[PDB]
Amino acid sequence: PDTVTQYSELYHDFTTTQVGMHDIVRSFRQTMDQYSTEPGRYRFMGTEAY
Amino acid sequence: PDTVTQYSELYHDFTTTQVGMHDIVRSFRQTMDQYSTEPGRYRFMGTEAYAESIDRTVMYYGLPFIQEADFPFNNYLSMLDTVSGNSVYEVITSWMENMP
Repeated sequence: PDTVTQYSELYHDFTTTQVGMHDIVRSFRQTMDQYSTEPGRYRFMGTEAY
Repeated sequence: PDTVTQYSELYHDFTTTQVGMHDIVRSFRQTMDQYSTEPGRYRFMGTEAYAESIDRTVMYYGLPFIQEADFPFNNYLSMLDTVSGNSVYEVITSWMENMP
């Protein structure tokens, strides 16, 4: 374990895509829904997960 | 590892509370919402999740904009084998402070 320093040497089960992460993104969508009630002024939300 | 046979000898990070489990419970709530549109005939949904921390039990209440169980069932007074003034205060206040 003293030589494990590259990011590709671990399985990242505890640092990416945890329980409750999708609910934070859904609360962002509800924040932007208050500015989307006007027709023609819908607010777009896209996520980048590579 | 040939002697690891009791369930309490492992941390169960890959077999309990995975990503997507709360969405299955939310789809059950949407199935019962088609039978709840009549007034006075609302359909109740409760979940039983025991041997659990208090911050994971209150996730079954849901979000202010997503519907889930009406309450998760609370068994923390059933787990008291000896009773006291401090231990009853600890059960009552932890539920009232942690639930939304």
